[PDB]
This record gives sequence, structure tokens and C-alpha cells, in this order.
Amino acid sequence: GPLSLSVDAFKILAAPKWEFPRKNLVLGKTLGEGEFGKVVKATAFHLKGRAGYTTVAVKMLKENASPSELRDLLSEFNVLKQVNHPHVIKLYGACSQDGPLLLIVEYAKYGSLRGFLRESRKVGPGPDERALTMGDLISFAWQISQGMQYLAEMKLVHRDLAARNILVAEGRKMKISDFGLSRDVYEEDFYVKRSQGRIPVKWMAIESLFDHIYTTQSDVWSFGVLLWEIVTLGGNPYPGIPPERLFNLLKTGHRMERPDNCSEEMYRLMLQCWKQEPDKRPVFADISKDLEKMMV
Ligand SMILES: Nc1ncnc2c1ncn2[C@@H]1O[C@H](CO)[C@@H](O)[C@H]1O
Repeated sequence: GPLSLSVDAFKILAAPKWEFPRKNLVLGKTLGEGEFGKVVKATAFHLKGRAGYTTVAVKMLKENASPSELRDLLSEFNVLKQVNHPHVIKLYGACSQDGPLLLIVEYAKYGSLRGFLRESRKVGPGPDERALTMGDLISFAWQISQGMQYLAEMKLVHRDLAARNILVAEGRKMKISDFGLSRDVYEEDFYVKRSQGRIPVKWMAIESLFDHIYTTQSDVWSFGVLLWEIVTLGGNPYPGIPPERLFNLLKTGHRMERPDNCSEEMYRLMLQCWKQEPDKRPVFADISKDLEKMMV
């Protein structure tokens, strides 16, 4: 099948620019389990010319992986070789032979954006008094917008943009991650999937949910939901609404209401990302500019 060809090709290939000796990698605690597999903290000796040990993260298959999970791992590997941007998680290498496949990536010290925002709720007296300033939250959104503009410029649809898939690294810098589901879109400008997708329902654009069409403009939809997560410090979208109810809810034009601690200007941006007609939504270059207007 397609996967056996991919596995067979990937094994035959050498790729010295990315192979890393397994003996030079030491794995540590688990940082979390996502889709495709788990992530652990690790340290790497003599990595990409860096003398001594470097702290890294390691993406590997989970126990009892399926073909779909193995395909996502290889698909994330292949995508990460092609991208290089300050707000996109960085690949350092991989371990293929004499053991299970490991992807070595930049370590993000603060973890996922969602967890970082939820943890910030515990700082201070209570919900009516936050520890992150609105200006800090806008900066995060802007940083992510810049990374998406870059990914769109090279014809990649991320498909899975959400706070759980954004990493916060040294200096509170945003790093887009979780590229297992992203798809190259150079030829046609869209990606279509016949099967039911594995993106959470509550982040999917209405044309991806009904018609299975993914484009840069459905990425903008998800970015609109991401803005909602950020502004709510990691809230859960469409609270109390079962995912199965979203089909009818979105079809009839309903959208999430303006949340607490959200300016009217920021809400106008959210709603524009959720327009039913994809071409009526802004492009990421315009989202960046609109976020800049909110900066002081
Ligand atoms: N480079 C990384 N650095 C730190 N934590 C990560 C990294 N990649 C994934 N994770 C963690 O694993 C999960 C995403 O796979 C999240 O819980 C996140 O905290």
C-alpha cells in the first residue's frame, strides 16, 4: 500500500543532513501525549555542530501505533525539513535505524500555549484580575499570525491550528507545531479528504466540516477560534454545546458571542475569520496588520 512504499523508501534513503546517532541521544520525562505519538524531554550530544549537550524535545510513536499514526509521523518529518521560521518549531534531526523513529525538535520550555494560559489563571487573586496583560495576548496572536503568513506563502495548509498545538518557548515566543496533518497545496490551492477528518469539530471551518475542503482560508477560521482561546485564557469553545450540534448551529449563521475581556475591535476580527464565504475572510497578512492596530 501507500504507507509500505513510504516506509520502504524512507528506510532506503540515507539523508545525512538529518540523521542523528541514537547513541548521542538521552531521553527523559514525558512532556505529553498528543496524536501520532508522545513527546519526551531529551538531551543531545554534539547536535548540528553544537558542542556538548543540548536540551531538546523528541517526538516518537506511541505504544500500539496505527498506520495512520505512522503516516502522520513521517508526514510531519517531511514537512519540517522544508520550513524554517522563528515562530515555527524547529527540527534538528531524526533517528531511524537500529530503533524506533524519533524526531528531534526545539525544546519549548513553557509547553503548549493552552496549558500556559490555563496555568496563568492560578496566578493572582481570581478571574476578575489576570496575570497576563491584553498586550501580551495580542503579541502572541501576532507572532502566530506571522508564522501562518509564512506557511501560507509556501502553500501549506496546517489544518490543525489550535492553542493545544502552539508551543511557548524561551522569552514567551510562539512556535507553531503539530504538522502531522498539514498538507502541501501548491498545485490546487486546496486539499480534499474523502474520509472523516481527525481535526476537532469545534475548530473546523464550515466548508471543511460539510464539504471536506481545507484551504488557507479554513486555516483563518481556526485562527479565529484560536484568538478566542487566547483571549479566554484557554477557554473551551462553544461551551456546553455538543460537537454534533455544530453542523446545524453554523449552517444557520450562529457564532460564539463576544467573551469577557475582549475588545470590540478584537471581536470584529474573530467574526470576520468566521464568515461563511471563505474569500470574505481576511488573509493572514491583513490579520497581522489588524492585530498591529491594537498594539500600544
Ligand atoms: N518541542 C516541545 N517542547 C516542549 N513540549 C512539547 C513540545 N512538543 C510537544 N510538547 C508537549 O507535548 C504536547 C504536544 O504533543 C503538549 O502537551 C506539549 O506541552
